[PDB]
Amino acid sequence: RGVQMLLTTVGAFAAFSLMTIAVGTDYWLYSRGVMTHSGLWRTCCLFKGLCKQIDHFTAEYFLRAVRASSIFPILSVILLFMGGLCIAASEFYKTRHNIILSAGIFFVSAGLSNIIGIIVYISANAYSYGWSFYFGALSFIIAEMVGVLAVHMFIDRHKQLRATAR
Amino acid sequence: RGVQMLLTTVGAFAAFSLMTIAVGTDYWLYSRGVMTHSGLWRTCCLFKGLCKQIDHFTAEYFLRAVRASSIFPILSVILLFMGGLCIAASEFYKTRHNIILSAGIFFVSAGLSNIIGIIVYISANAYSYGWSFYFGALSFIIAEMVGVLAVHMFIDRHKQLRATAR
Amino acid sequence: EIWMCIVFAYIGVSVVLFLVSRESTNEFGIFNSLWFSLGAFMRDISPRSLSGRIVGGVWWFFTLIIISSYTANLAA
Amino acid sequence: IFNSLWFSLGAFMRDISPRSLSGRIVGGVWWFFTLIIISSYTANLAAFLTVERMVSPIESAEDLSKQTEIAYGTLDSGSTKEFFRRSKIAVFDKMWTYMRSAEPSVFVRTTAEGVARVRKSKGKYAYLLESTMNEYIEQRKPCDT
Amino acid sequence: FLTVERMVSPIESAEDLSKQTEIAYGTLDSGSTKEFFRRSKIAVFDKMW
Amino acid sequence: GECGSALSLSNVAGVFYILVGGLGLAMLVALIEFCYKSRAEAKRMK
Amino acid sequence: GECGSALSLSNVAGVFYILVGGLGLAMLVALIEFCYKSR
Repeated sequence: RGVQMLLTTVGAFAAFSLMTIAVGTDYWLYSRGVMTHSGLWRTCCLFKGLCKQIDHFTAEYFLRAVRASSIFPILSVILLFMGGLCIAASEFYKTRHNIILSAGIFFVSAGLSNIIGIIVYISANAYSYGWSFYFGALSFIIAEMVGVLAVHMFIDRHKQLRATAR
Repeated sequence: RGVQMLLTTVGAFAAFSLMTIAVGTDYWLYSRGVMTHSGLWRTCCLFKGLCKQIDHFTAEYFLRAVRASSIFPILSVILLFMGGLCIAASEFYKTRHNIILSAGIFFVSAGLSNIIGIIVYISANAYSYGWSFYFGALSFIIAEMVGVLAVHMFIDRHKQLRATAR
Repeated sequence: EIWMCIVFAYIGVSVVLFLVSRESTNEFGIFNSLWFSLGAFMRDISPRSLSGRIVGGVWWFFTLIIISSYTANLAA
Repeated sequence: IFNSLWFSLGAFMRDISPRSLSGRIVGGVWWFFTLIIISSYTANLAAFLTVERMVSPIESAEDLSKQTEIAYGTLDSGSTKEFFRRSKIAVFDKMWTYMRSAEPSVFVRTTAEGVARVRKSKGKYAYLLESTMNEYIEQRKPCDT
Repeated sequence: FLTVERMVSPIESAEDLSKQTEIAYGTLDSGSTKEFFRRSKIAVFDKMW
Repeated sequence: GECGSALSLSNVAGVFYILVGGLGLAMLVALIEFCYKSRAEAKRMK
Repeated sequence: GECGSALSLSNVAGVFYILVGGLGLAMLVALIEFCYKSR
């Protein structure tokens, strides 16, 4: 019952905040050219201790531009925002079947945007990874599970409706 | 009905005689060392026009000895002899179920001996093949079909017996 | 010649199937058994009696080794 | 047990087990494992097609000293025989001790006799001779030495 | 990777050393080996020197 | 100086052989237990 | 003179991408005809 609500919210804030932190820093930690880290915006050394704008970008244009500005993961951010926002909207104002399914769709597909974006990043990057990067992938996963509980609660509501229909 | 008898006999004499002729000559036709033929016993040239004992045979001993004297195909000969002999025996003296099944088994397995023997030959032979060789393989095949009609007639007899049992 | 081999394997298999058949099972007809032989030669359920079972696994095994072989030969 | 074993063999080779989904993991992890295998031996073969080119098993005097399948000897009345007769190296002493009492005699009266023994002994004879002659013979028919 | 790796293995030679530049090779200074190479007239050994 | 792609049918064809002997024996045991045990029981009834 | 094994994730990973967009759209059309036509 309410377990759907609990797992729903903790998935929302969990994967959402984890995605934000993933946008923050700790995306690629390795030797620079001398070691530093970077979060797809600017790299920061250990001279050492300073930072600099590092994302200095039909193959170079299209792919490099795609990886530039972190388009897909920001799309995951916005879509997650619609996720939690539309679920907190689904709290009251019942609308038995429409809103829950909608936010579920845009939420799972949001996860797809996250993973696809990760693919774009690791792809264009061509030595160690950043930890908050792993936080981002794990965020996509936990998001997926949250979607599982979402659709599961939705078809539960369907079971209640069609059940009481007789 | 009698089609089983017809196909049975024509398979018997057909594959049997074809196997004998296969034992005769025309098993390997190719250039000698100068072109000649051979039938696993003696080769005969086109000097030219004469013949000579050509089958001059744990690898050399076992394999070469196995290929020597054409052991398996003679086994196919004897087993086929038991095939036709036991079917002509199955003509009268009914014995509804035993003899037909027996001769069928030794007949199909006889075909297996034929093909296996062919494997032994082509194997040990390590340019063209003899025609009566192809007659031997085809004989093994037609034999197999004859076995199909055999077992089919046998289970037909079973259908008659168990059918009339009620 | 190896083609001739596979052919003879096929026929022997099929017939042996019908002999296992000896109130009937799924391989009750030669056609279905041959079909099984084909579908095994290429990359669905023989099993009932467990009699025919062993012979079928023999088949899949055999042809499997084969196709493996001719494929390696190919890539070579 | 019989049906399960049939699922085992048929599983290994290239129908539907699943029920318990506690048995799923078993089934899948099988398919996984056997799959890794079949891949492995498969490409292993394809290599055996490509590679597996033959190499001689033994190329040394120490290999000769440690075996009795391949006989070996020297020219009679020559410096090689004095070398072995006077050698104090364990391998060469042991080889001389074998060769001097090997039956039939492994020594030859002529280099031609030693070559003929190499050529005719099916690889069961190796000849010990001066390098200059060996490399000369190496350029001689039937190029089998 | 499998056969690519497995068919590999190289036997070289002094001539192999002479025909490559990835693996450096040398001799003792002030010695008879250096005099050998310095005075060698064999093309491979001259080229190596 | 005077010295200066195929297919091996045999190899596993042997395993064809053995496989087939396995077949024939398999069916032998098959119909010998079928006939023997089965009919032995059948007449063993009456 | 002064001159003398891996895996390409990218290549078909693109086809992962496209495959997945195919998935999402597939289900979109799915529940839009289910909802729309059905209800």
